[PDB]
Amino acid sequence: VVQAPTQVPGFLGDSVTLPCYLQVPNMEVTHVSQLTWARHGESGSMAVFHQTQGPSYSESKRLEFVAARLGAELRDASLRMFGLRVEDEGSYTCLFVTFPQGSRSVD
Amino acid sequence: NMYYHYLGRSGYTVHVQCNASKFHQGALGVFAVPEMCLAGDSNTTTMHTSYQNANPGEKGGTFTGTFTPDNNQTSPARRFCPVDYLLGNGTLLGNAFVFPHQIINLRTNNCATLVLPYVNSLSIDSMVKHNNWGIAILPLAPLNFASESSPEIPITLTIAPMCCEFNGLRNITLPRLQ
Amino acid sequence: EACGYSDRVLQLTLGNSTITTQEAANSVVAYGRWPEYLRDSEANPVDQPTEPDVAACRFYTLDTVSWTKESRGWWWKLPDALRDMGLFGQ
Amino acid sequence: EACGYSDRVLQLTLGNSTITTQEAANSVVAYGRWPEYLRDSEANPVDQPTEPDVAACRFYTLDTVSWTKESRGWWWKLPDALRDMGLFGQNMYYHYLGRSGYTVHVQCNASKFHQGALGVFAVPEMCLAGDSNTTTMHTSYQNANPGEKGGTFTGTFTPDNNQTSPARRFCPVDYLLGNGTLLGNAFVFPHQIINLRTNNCATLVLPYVNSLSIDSMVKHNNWGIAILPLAPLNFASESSPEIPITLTIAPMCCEFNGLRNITLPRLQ
Amino acid sequence: AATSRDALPNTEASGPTHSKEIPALTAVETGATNPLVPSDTVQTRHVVQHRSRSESSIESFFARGACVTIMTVDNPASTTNKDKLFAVWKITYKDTVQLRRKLEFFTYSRFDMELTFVVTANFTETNNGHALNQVYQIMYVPPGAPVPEKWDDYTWQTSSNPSIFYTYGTAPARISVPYVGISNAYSHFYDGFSKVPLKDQSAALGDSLYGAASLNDFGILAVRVVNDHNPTKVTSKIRVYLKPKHIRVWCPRPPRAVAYYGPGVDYKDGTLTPLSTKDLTTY
Amino acid sequence: AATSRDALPNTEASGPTHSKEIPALTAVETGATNPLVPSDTVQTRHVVQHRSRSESSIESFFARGACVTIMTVDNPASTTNKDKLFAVWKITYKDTVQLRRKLEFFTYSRFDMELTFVVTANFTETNNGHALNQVYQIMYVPPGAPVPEKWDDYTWQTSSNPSIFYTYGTAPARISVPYVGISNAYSHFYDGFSKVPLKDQSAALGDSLYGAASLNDFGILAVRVVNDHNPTKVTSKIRVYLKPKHIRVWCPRPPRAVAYYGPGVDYKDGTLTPLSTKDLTTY
Amino acid sequence: GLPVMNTPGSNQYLTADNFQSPCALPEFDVTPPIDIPGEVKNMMELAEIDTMIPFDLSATKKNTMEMYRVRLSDKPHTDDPILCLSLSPASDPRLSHTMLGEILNYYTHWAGSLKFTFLFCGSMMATGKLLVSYAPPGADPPKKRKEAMLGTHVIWDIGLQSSCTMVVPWISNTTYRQTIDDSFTEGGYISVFYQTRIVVPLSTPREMDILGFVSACNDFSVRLLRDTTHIEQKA
Amino acid sequence: GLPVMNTPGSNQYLTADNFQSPCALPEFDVTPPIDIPGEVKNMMELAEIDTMIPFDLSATKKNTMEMYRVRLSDKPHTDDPILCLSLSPASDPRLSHTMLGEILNYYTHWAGSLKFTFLFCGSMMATGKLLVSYAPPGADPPKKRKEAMLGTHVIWDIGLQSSCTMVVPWISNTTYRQTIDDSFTEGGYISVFYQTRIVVPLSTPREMDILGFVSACNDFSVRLLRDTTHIEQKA
Amino acid sequence: GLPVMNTPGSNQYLTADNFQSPCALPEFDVTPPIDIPGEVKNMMELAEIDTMIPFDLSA
Amino acid sequence: GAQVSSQKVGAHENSSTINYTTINYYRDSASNAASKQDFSQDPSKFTEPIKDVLIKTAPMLN
Amino acid sequence: GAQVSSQKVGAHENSSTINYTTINYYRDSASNAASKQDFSQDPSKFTEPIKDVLIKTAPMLN
Amino acid sequence: GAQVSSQKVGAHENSSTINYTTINYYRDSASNAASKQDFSQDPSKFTEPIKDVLIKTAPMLN
Ligand SMILES: CCCCCCCCCCCCC/C=C/[C@@H](O)[C@@H](N)CO
Ligand SMILES: CCCCCCCCCCCCC/C=C/[C@@H](O)[C@@H](N)CO
Repeated sequence: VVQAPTQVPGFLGDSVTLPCYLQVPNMEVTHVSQLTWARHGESGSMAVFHQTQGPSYSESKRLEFVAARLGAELRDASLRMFGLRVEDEGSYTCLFVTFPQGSRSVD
Repeated sequence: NMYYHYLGRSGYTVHVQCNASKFHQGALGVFAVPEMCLAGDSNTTTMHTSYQNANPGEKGGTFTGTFTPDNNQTSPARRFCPVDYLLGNGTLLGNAFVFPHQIINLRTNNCATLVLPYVNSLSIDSMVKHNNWGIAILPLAPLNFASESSPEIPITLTIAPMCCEFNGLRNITLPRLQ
Repeated sequence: EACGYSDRVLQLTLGNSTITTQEAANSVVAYGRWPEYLRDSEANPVDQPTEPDVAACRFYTLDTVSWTKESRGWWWKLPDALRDMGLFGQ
Repeated sequence: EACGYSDRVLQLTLGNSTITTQEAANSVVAYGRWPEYLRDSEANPVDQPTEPDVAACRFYTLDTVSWTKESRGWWWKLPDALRDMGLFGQNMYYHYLGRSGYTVHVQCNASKFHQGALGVFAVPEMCLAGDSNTTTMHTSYQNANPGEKGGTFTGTFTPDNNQTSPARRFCPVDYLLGNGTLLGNAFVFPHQIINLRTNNCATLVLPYVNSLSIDSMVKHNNWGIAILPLAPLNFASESSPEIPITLTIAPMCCEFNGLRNITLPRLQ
Repeated sequence: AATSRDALPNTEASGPTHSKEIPALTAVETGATNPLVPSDTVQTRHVVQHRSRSESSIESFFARGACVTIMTVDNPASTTNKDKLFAVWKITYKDTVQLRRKLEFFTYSRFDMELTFVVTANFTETNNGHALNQVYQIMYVPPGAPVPEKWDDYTWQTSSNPSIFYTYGTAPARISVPYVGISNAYSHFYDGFSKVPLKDQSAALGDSLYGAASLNDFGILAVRVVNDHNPTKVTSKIRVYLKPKHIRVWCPRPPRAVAYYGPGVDYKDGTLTPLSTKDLTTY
Repeated sequence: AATSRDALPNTEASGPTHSKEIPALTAVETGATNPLVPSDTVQTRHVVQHRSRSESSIESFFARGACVTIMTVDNPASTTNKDKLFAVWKITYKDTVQLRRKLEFFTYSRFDMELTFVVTANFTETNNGHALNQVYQIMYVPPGAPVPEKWDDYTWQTSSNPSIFYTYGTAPARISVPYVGISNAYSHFYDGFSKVPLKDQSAALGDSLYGAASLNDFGILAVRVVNDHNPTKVTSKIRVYLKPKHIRVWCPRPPRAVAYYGPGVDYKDGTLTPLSTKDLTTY
Repeated sequence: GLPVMNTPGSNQYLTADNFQSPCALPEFDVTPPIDIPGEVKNMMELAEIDTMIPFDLSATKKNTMEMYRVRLSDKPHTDDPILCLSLSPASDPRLSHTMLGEILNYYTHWAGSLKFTFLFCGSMMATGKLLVSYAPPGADPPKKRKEAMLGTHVIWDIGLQSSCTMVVPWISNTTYRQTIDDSFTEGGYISVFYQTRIVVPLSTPREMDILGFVSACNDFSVRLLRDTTHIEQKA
Repeated sequence: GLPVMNTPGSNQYLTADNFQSPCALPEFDVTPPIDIPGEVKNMMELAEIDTMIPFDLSATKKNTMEMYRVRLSDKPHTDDPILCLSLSPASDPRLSHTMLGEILNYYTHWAGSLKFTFLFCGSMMATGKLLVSYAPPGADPPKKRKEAMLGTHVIWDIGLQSSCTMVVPWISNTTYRQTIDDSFTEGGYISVFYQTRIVVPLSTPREMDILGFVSACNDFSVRLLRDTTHIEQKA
Repeated sequence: GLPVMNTPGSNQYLTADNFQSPCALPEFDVTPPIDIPGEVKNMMELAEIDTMIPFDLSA
Repeated sequence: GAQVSSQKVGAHENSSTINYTTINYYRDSASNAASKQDFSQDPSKFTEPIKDVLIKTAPMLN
Repeated sequence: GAQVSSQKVGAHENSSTINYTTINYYRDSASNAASKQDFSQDPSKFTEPIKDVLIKTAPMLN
Repeated sequence: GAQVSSQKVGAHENSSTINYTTINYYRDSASNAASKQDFSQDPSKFTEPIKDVLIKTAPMLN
């Protein structure tokens, strides 16, 4: 299930992180578990954190990805945007993919 | 030419050299395997073997008589654990013969010559990202000489690219090989 | 050409590279001789030659220099100038 | 022609009017279709049609507008823009039905030292977005049809907030083609670009386009003429330059049906 | 003669060039797009092309059943004070966004319409009573005909109007409809009005909606549950799938870039910024 | 010309031999297998062969519907705090072992795919309330298309994507799919990576999974129960049967000898000893 | 009655199916077609038409008439990029929303040669030579003329002919590429540079804008029809 | 509507059935085939290829590179067996996992002639004569050269020609045998012995290994397709 | 039995449909038609006949 | 009244043109399925709507 | 016994006369569907039932 | 468009070749059933991949 807490200020200067937590119940555990981030955002159709095996930077040069990747975990991944100008909002999304039902998440 | 181009395709003439003496024993099983995907060293994760370790370059790699799992979860070796009797890939060695091959039986011959064609799901591909053929050399019958308890003989491997061609020319590719 | 064609406007294409020019004073072919491969009648070294073709026979752009009231002139040597240029130098 | 002839130099002649141009980027014929009269096989209204010919099928020059660093763009609608033009407007109002093609000639000259690019577009059924966020499709007939003076585009969408007495008019935002779609793509539509360094103007020959063989010219506008600055006007060093954009248009192979008493619209 | 599924043009072997011919150079100002091909600006090899545009053809592009509306009807207990709920839907492709955006890539259109009806029912109350298999009546009421006021009034007789009597649990209902437009082609867009405001006549009288033609384009779909009131209440939903067949389209347009806001081209504040942040010199 | 179902070669009458010809003697070192037949090493009688290899042909060997996955969906009571459970499955033949092992006898493959869907439902709570016949919606979401986030969000409109509307209790759903690979043939094995680790560029960036090509090969299967929330909760299961038709295979390989461990060739400790104890000189 | 036996798929509703069905309006007098101008037979036809690229999608320029304008200047020669762009027609923010990118997002796979045409909107008195480059994947994305010059490119000379077209040839390992960001089906890099330098006389603007357009070559095609993400109905 | 009457089997799903069905992706531009090397048309083709036999499946040698090596020696002549093996291609632990045995386990019935080829991996200076035997069922399984010599056999003489092939002829009561251990469809016994004795000079290894390979003759076939036990998914 | 597969629209009742159906009264001796005057073939024929207009619809 | 046509064959089995049979049950064209036997046309009317035909090798503007 | 006829084709696809096949299963005409292949007639018997044929260009009453 | 073929007949009744009729309903090859009319090939490319063709009666190595 999806339980993202990210409603974050968010401090400018900068810099701070843009987290994404998806706590996993619990007896029907999730794969494949690639993680996608879509901005909001003139999205046609990329400024993306995607992570298949090796973390792939869809071109927004000012990014930092910190998840225990190339292996697996799965995803309570944290992103970071520096920097350092007010490349603001708008908004951001955090969508996952799953073998069971979960090719889906929440903005 | 392989590094300067995005795409590239090539065949090969593989000549494995290994001479000895009428008094030596042993049999080298020389095999040419298409898409030779090998098994990793980890039991907690999968398909995790790093680009650097999956590609030894000229010096190649080696097989192990035993599967010993990488236990360092914190800083993983991220490399292959190819077990001999399982062809390093989950299948029984005794059957590797369904694949293009030759046997170097000391009493019968000095070497093995395999002429390999460009094999693949595509007409042409990324030579740097993808390896078309795998050259596996295992001792079907163990080296043995006169009475010496610890004999030794060299195995020299000479290979030649064939009817090879390249596309998508640009600046040279500088890989992170370490 | 009443159709449009002209001495000043040219388009040169070699391998994966193309050069365009709207203000040229025609083009010159040294001693009236267009570049060519070594003929059998004139050949010396007996071994099968290496002909890179499109991999080397293309357009390399060297470091751009600056022309000023003070400049006395510039010089280059071939092949020296292209010695470090992709597959041709190799 | 080794004889002299060229793409940049043209001469257009309709009825008693002639247009000349020494700096043109050729001319465009919408969808490759040259204006034509209504064929018998495709005809609807059974009555003998009224074909003004030279009296209406000639060149009318609308009010000249001014292009500046600040300009976001201009828009017009056909036939609306020609509604008050001599014998063409008279015949349009006297008849229930009417159909017509057009030769649109947009004039805009400057100097070898000026910069800028005018994106001139001919849009079929150019439906524009309204100024209201509480209601929809509410733009009044009077405001939707500016006549000869046409309308203009805005760099920003500012909603009509006076719920009590609504402006009831359009809020066409430039980058969205005034209609919910990205300007960068307006080029899929019959057009020409007036690039100051290359040409004085834009010539578009428009055919009668529509879901019907013939329709109500007073109730419905077949074509929309949109002119936006792809690249902003700029001169030498002057901080606030200016150049005129004159728009001359000529009805073509135009014909009318259902004759009766003259239609006196409530245009204000 | 060229078929939608014919192999695209083969790439021809092209060598070096030192000529007065300038394909690469042009002038977009003229309104035209440079018909160039790889062999015009670079040295190409000979390639036998097998690829086709079969799937991208007008029919192929729309050859798919799309959901245009969800109708809600019901069958309560005789006793309930509230009326037996029967559905009345004004036929159109604008109530939903997906199919509408596709059709809107073009100004005018023409096509035979295939309507497929998926019906699903369910129990509303933490009850336990049951209900016998339901039979739905989907009646087509064209502009001018007596529109139903009661789940069981005289209009449901359908003496002239076309009605589909669907049986729950059976293969989803389906019917075909010809090109029924009063015009030579459907108008995805109407840059005008249904009325002409006459000076000499009172303002309010000559008034009408912008971009809106026939107040009643194609009439409505009136759906009900034929079965009599059942002790235990059962709510049903009718999903209407619309597919354009034998289709033709004219005058192309740029796709809808921002959130739809009503039946017209109108956009709404706060939705006008589609594109996202991305630097000029960043891959 | 030789048909898969043609009778194998007849055994020819063979007498005694005292010659310089040595069929029985050879040299496996060359890489070849001795083409010998009974009549080469022993005295044989004449036998008219009727037997055929019909059933062992590539098509015949795979001409059988195999279970590749079990999808779980549901339809709870409106009141429940937990979300209506709709299924999302990433299409593949590796979630199960049987069919995967068969396909893996070969490196590359090519074939039209036949998907058959067996749907079974049941009651979860010691309740007594009932539920009207359920209608399932199996939507195919190709890589790039908006993946559903709610059993009832805008994506289920399927304007462009292919959807199958299955009715419970009716003959198991079935559809055919062409050879959809972006390559000239499906790759049962990819000895490489989707990315090239560039020195000049940060380690983590150039990283990728071993043996893994397109992060998203063939998109996913999104299944849901179209019917609205029902007072009494009903859980359903969708079993997907995959059958490879009009199939072709290249470059043979030795069958998987030890327990599968993930989507790759990886083996796991404690499973590497397949063969059992049996003495050299014991029948 | 003729003996029949029902097979799997029976009574099912395949949104993509193609069968006959009873007509609700029998004998209906259908209104004939009129030769309406601008008729289209294939979505690819629209992809072959030049559409303006929103290159400068920066924080302040994006979603405004400005994103379309790539600004240049009479400044001194520099081997640094005027603009860097990834060959991801359907996924890359600068291409994804162009007529071509938009049609591509209704499909899962794309193939063939694209062509990028650049229009010089500066003054007639302004001269210059630019270098338009295309570098097939697998190596360090070009950040300097030196590297860019080594791959597929065109040296554009500014004059009477306002615009210059650079053809990005169909160079790929797979028969088709994915309409989404994917390491395996990656297209490479499109970059632009100053061959020499934009030169202008006195009394003339030292700064001008260049517009850029993208369209598909006749060898271009798409497949596997699908629902796009460029539009939605949250609610 | 045409009068029809539904028959038994209607609406049922036969995993092995063979019918037509609606295509989910109509008009889809399919990627053509390329002449890829190594194409197979029939599983039996793989069974005809020589595959190494795991003969020494003893407690310590099994599941290791050693199980493949049958060790011999310069020791004195003995009528005792070098190695005893049952003709149960699909069930016998030493044959069940070879390419042939593996394919056989996907089928219920097997028929035709098999051929066993033995490779002498000892030194060139080493001579010897071995007796390879095949004894059709019904009698006391051979435990001594004497008995083995009485049935189908081949006296292999070691020399230049490294290997020796013994063909096990299709000799059975039933038209087909079962891919499992079954008294009724039993194949008989395959045994190997010392005809004379492995002889070697001084300064030479008195012990060497002989490898063994099994493959199917052109008269060989299988039937009644079935699920194998050689792989599973407990969970 | 001949392999068949049911398609959408199956078992539905389209009030406007046009199919065959079993006859409840087989072999029934039908009474022939007599040349009756005033036969109509098309509703439009009636529309072509002059009909008086109720012009003065006043209170 | 049976209409026999050719299937553009994709992935061929290890098993000459293949055909498919079609028959129209209804009197109304609208009732009929989609042939998919459609035609392509040259983009000209949109990519090159200019009065004076253009030659790519020569100067667009002359 | 198959009866093949022509469909008066309305909206044609981007895809020559199109036909539809009909076959009668029952022995009784009543069981049969409606052909819709019907004929028109001239309103005369109702619009001009007068003994002396009338010429529109001339005086009705003379 | 009907495709008539021969059934390789197994157990014959106490009841000349027997045939079976096949007809393709769909436009897409993928929709079609499996013909099972497949071809065999000689194992050579795998059992004898050697450059110099080998004769079984003669010495493999010479
Ligand atoms: C028993 C079911 C009968 C179904 C009756 C359906 C007949 C009505 C179909 C109308 C088709 C409308 C399609 C869309 C047209 C719009 O685009 C118009 N605004 C454009 O002209
Ligand atoms: C409404 C149902 C629509 C069903 C849509 C199915 C389309 C997707 C089919 C993909 C086929 C994948 C088959 C296996 C391929 C793998 O072996 C690859 N890793 C090898 O290339």
